[PDB]
Amino acid sequence: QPFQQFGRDSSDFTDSVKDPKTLEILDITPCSYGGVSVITPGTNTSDAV
Amino acid sequence: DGCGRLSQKTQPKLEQFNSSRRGLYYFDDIFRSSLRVLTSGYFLPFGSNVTRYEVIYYDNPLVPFGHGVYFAVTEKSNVVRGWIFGSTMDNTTQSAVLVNNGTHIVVNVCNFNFCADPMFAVSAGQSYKSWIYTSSTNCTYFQAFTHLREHVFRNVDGFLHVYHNYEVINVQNGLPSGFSVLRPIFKLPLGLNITYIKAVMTLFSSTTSNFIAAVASLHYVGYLQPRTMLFHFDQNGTIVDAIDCSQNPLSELKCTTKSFSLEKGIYQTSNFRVTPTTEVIRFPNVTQLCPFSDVFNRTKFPSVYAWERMSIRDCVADYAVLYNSSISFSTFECYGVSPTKLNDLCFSSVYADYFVVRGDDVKQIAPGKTGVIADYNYKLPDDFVGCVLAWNSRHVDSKQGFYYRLFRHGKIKPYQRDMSRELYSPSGTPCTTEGFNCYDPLAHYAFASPGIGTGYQPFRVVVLSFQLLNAPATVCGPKQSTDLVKNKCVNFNFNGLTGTGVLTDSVKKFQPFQQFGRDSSDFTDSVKDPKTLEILDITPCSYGGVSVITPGTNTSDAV
Amino acid sequence: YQRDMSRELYSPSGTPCTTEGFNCYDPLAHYAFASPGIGTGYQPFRVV
Amino acid sequence: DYAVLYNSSISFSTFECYGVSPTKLNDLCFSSVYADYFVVRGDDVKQIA
Amino acid sequence: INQNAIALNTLVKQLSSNFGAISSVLNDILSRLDPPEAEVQIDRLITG
Ligand SMILES: *[C@@H]1O[C@H](CO)[C@@H](O[C@@H]2O[C@H](CO)[C@@H](O[C@@H]3O[C@H](CO)[C@@H](O)[C@H](O)[C@@H]3O)[C@H](O)[C@H]2NC(C)=O)[C@H](O)[C@H]1NC(C)=O
Ligand SMILES: *[C@@H]1O[C@H](CO)[C@@H](O[C@@H]2O[C@H](CO)[C@@H](O[C@@H]3O[C@H](CO)[C@@H](O)[C@H](O)[C@@H]3O)[C@H](O)[C@H]2NC(C)=O)[C@H](O)[C@H]1NC(C)=O
Ligand SMILES: *[C@@H]1O[C@H](CO)[C@@H](O[C@@H]2O[C@H](CO)[C@@H](O[C@@H]3O[C@H](CO)[C@@H](O)[C@H](O)[C@@H]3O)[C@H](O)[C@H]2NC(C)=O)[C@H](O)[C@H]1NC(C)=O
Ligand SMILES: *[C@@H]1O[C@H](CO)[C@@H](O[C@@H]2O[C@H](CO)[C@@H](O[C@@H]3O[C@H](CO)[C@@H](O)[C@H](O)[C@@H]3O)[C@H](O)[C@H]2NC(C)=O)[C@H](O)[C@H]1NC(C)=O
Ligand SMILES: *[C@@H]1O[C@H](CO)[C@@H](O[C@@H]2O[C@H](CO)[C@@H](O[C@@H]3O[C@H](CO)[C@@H](O)[C@H](O)[C@@H]3O)[C@H](O)[C@H]2NC(C)=O)[C@H](O)[C@H]1NC(C)=O
Ligand SMILES: *[C@@H]1O[C@H](CO)[C@@H](O[C@@H]2O[C@H](CO)[C@@H](O[C@@H]3O[C@H](CO)[C@@H](O)[C@H](O)[C@@H]3O)[C@H](O)[C@H]2NC(C)=O)[C@H](O)[C@H]1NC(C)=O
Ligand SMILES: *[C@@H]1O[C@H](CO)[C@@H](O[C@@H]2O[C@H](CO)[C@@H](O)[C@H](O)[C@H]2NC(C)=O)[C@H](O)[C@H]1NC(C)=O
Ligand SMILES: *[C@@H]1O[C@H](CO)[C@@H](O[C@@H]2O[C@H](CO)[C@@H](O)[C@H](O)[C@H]2NC(C)=O)[C@H](O)[C@H]1NC(C)=O
Ligand SMILES: *[C@@H]1O[C@H](CO)[C@@H](O[C@@H]2O[C@H](CO)[C@@H](O)[C@H](O)[C@H]2NC(C)=O)[C@H](O)[C@H]1NC(C)=O
Ligand SMILES: *[C@@H]1O[C@H](CO)[C@@H](O[C@@H]2O[C@H](CO)[C@@H](O)[C@H](O)[C@H]2NC(C)=O)[C@H](O)[C@H]1NC(C)=O
Ligand SMILES: *[C@@H]1O[C@H](CO)[C@@H](O)[C@H](O)[C@H]1NC(C)=O
Ligand SMILES: *[C@@H]1O[C@H](CO)[C@@H](O)[C@H](O)[C@H]1NC(C)=O
Ligand SMILES: *[C@@H]1O[C@H](CO)[C@@H](O)[C@H](O)[C@H]1NC(C)=O
Ligand SMILES: *[C@@H]1O[C@H](CO)[C@@H](O)[C@H](O)[C@H]1NC(C)=O
Repeated sequence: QPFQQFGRDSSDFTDSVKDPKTLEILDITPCSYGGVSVITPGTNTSDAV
Repeated sequence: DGCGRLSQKTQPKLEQFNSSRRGLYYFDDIFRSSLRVLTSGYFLPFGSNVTRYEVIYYDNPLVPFGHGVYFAVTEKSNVVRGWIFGSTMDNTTQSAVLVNNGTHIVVNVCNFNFCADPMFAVSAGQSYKSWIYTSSTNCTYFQAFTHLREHVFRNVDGFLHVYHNYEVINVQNGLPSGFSVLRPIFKLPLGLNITYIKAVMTLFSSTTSNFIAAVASLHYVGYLQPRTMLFHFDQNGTIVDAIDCSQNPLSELKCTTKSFSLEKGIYQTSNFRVTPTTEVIRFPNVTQLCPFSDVFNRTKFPSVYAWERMSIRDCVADYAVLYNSSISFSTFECYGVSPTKLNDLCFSSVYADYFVVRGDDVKQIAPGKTGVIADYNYKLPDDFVGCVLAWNSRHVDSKQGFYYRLFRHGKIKPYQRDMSRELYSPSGTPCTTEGFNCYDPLAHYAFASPGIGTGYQPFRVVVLSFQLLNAPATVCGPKQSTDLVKNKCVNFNFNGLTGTGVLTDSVKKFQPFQQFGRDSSDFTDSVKDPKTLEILDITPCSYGGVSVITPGTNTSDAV
Repeated sequence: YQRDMSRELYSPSGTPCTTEGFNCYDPLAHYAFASPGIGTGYQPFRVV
Repeated sequence: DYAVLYNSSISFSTFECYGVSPTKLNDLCFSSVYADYFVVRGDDVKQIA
Repeated sequence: INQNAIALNTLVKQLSSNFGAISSVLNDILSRLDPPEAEVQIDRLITG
């Protein structure tokens, strides 16, 4: 709806915003989303992971 | 353009309808989407005591504004187009007029002289006179039954908020039920004192005179009350449903869970049913002002090294009397107690100290600071409670004879006097005469050189210290008692002790020099009335537990 | 944020007045600002 | 020893301390003391905070 | 039974502590301080 400048959320985390120059809505997503796991065989064993 | 006259005076008729579930508006600009929030404020309770007026039938009573007015009109033609806001409705005080004439809206704030019956005028189906007021004084602000319009007026912090809503209904008589939401339109800034609200409506005639109420319209008025409600927001953010958490036992249970549907079972509820409305203020009855003149107009103040203490008791403290005097304080700071609420307390032990210091040494009369005055002349405790006042006295204290202590081995304790004259030696060797290795401990303030700076001018400093809620009080603020109410949970104030609860009678026996009844949990339960000299009892308005059994939302609504 | 531009007479007891005199006083008072050689605290200031 | 400044004919119109309390200035040991001096207007004293 | 009673009694008597505020009682705090200053005092009591 009009008269809106920010996009809120249930957790009060911004996700959308209106560009004041192009008058169109954008989207915000954190640079890191997924989870990363690393498997190692031990320090003495080797260093490859 | 003048005003008409209405000699005929039909007695107004009053009827009582209800507001059903209407009178809701966006209370904030925060955009909420797909969630539920519980908010408290001033809203219209469901099923209220709405009042109806009709339009020889011409009813325009002076409606008190209160905390807000809910206005809804049902009409077939534009006959109601304005309102009057003011306090006394005369030219002595300013008033606001809001009418609809042209492009945007006609709103005016001015000193008006309203006639007996303000009204518009429409003749031959065209515009005519505007018989609302007859004079405009020095003023500033200027800016330019199928129909159902609802308006909510609120005035907070000098801002007049206006809400609008439109609906189409076909009802011959009676306020239609349903759910309505209002959206703000105006945020006009104007600082006024609104206490009464009036309405202006048009009248019709044939050519120029004999105005008659050919068209009748129905408008309703509602009073806003402090209520707690729960709101629901859709994805778009529009309000679709709400619950007033004071109507029925199911309401507070639904509000506590923060949901709109319930499951079969038994739940525990909170207190959302009783709110105190009556107040009980009690102060010991004495009437005598403090000797403000004896301390603020004393013709002689000593030096800082010879400050004197004065005791104050049996007063009715009133700082407002100092405004009438010709004293202008250049420094006024308070520690521990807020300056705003200084007139609603009861002091127990008031003492005053006065002396004379330099202009640049005023800052050193605060706790936890350093300086020659704070070290050898006058020091305050770290837990100081009171206020500090100071003013310039260049026209009374432009003389000689003032001194301060410059040399001293140790540092003085707080609230210590060191009136001494013996010689000082840096090495500690006793002296025999003034000269080498022997110097005068005191030094002069000058205060006699012409054209001295502001920092070297004499100043008069008065320090006030008092204790709160430890001993029976002797000095209290200017407040009047409102007798004693029994068997009701109310808001009492006994010598500056705000509380809430029922008070019926007490049989507890205690010892003298007691004003409050403590407990193992530091919760007040008994108190001594300073006027009747008898102990009372305090018990919270809510004591027991309440449980509500429900069969489910789909099943039924009986609980 | 309230404006109180008024000129009516004031009475401490609340009794309505008819003229300035006993038990009736002018609510407003003067700033002087005209006496020569006034102090810094009595000088006019502009606040925004 | 700040107490020697009392004997002089200097009257400070502004004395504020940050981090350390003025009361306990005589019971410490400073490690690196530096001093800066200049001249400003009377109304610009507050801007040195 | 004694453990439950002791736990309840300790929970009841824990209100006497004022934590880092100036007083355990809440009535006097609102009777001498402005809300902007009273909020800080109330917050620590709520947290405790
Ligand atoms: C400053 O804000 C203004 C609005 O207050 C914006 O005005 C817009 O200016 C852009 C400039 O690129 C116009 O777009 C152009 O339109 C036509 C399309 O046929 C063409 O000349 C270009 O290909 C371009 O797309 C846009 O029409 C205009 N909006 C209007 C007139 O309503 C503007 O974005 C801001 N100024 C800048 C970025 O310099
Ligand atoms: C916000 O409110 C609107 C009020 O209409 C909710 O209804 C949705 O409104 C949109 C826009 O008018 C409808 O789209 C239209 O639907 C039909 C079928 O395609 C056609 O008239 C148009 O081509 C257009 O697409 C939409 O169907 C309608 N949805 C429903 C369920 O009625 C809207 O859902 C609300 N938005 C949110 C995010 O809650
Ligand atoms: C102000 O506080 C004073 C004490 O400092 C209180 O004095 C008391 O005044 C009441 C007024 O009702 C007296 O009670 C009356 O006493 C006799 C009993 O035979 C009779 O005239 C009335 O029926 C009434 O009960 C009371 O004796 C008096 N106490 C004394 C003289 O020691 C007083 O309560 C306060 N003033 C008020 C409330 O106006
Ligand atoms: C503000 O301060 C002024 C100046 O001190 C006050 O005026 C003074 O008011 C008192 C009474 O409160 C007057 O005393 C009375 O005066 C006459 C003498 O014939 C008589 O009614 C009584 O015997 C009594 O002495 C006093 O004269 C008067 N001083 C003046 C006018 O110079 C004023 O009351 C204060 N309050 C305000 C304006 O609200
Ligand atoms: C209250 O009066 C007593 C008695 O005069 C003060 O105690 C005195 O304090 C001074 C300064 O600290 C002491 O002087 C010192 O003494 C020796 C050599 O005699 C040496 O430590 C230093 O060179 C210095 O001169 C003095 O002995 C001491 N006297 C006694 C009997 O203890 C006390 O300071 C006064 N209280 C306050 C708050 O000023
Ligand atoms: C407070 O300040 C005054 C003024 O500066 C100090 O007086 C000065 O004291 C010094 C020694 O601390 C004197 O210097 C000595 O004077 C004679 C000269 O014949 C001689 O004993 C030495 O060769 C040395 O130069 C200085 O003259 C004197 N200045 C004056 C009196 O104007 C004072 O010591 C300071 N402290 C106090 C009063 O505790
Ligand atoms: C508000 O008033 C209306 C109108 O009187 C009430 O609606 C009536 O409710 C009774 C309940 O017994 C029904 O029998 C009537 O048929 C209803 N009349 C109309 C015209 O709808 C409504 O219940 C009231 N709401 C309250 C008191 O909360
Ligand atoms: C209502 O009456 C006013 C006051 O008579 C009229 O004021 C005119 O407003 C129009 C725009 O609507 C201006 O062009 C004129 O200059 C105004 N007249 C004067 C004498 O200043 C107006 O016709 C009506 N509407 C509004 C919005 O004021
Ligand atoms: C009310 O408006 C009038 C008219 O502008 C103002 O009264 C004038 O005030 C000046 C002040 O220098 C006097 O010299 C004039 O004689 C006054 N004129 C009249 C007709 O009384 C007055 O100041 C305004 N009131 C306010 C702004 O509070
Ligand atoms: C204390 O009050 C007296 C009056 O009771 C004030 O004395 C007047 O002071 C002004 C200002 O210097 C003089 O013009 C007057 O001549 C004085 N006398 C009268 C009768 O007005 C005095 O200023 C007040 N304050 C003090 C002494 O600090
Ligand atoms: C890793 O290897 C060394 C090689 O001698 C061995 O002594 C050591 O205990 C090993 N470390 C761990 C943590 O097992
Ligand atoms: C309000 O309406 C009720 C019925 O809903 C009626 O009994 C009562 O007299 C009305 N007035 C007041 C002041 O409560
Ligand atoms: C204000 O109203 C009063 C009461 O009608 C009247 O006597 C007085 O002249 C009016 N003042 C002005 C300036 O119109
Ligand atoms: C309540 O009743 C409706 C009626 O169709 C049903 O569809 C719905 O599932 C029920 N809700 C719950 C929460 O059981």
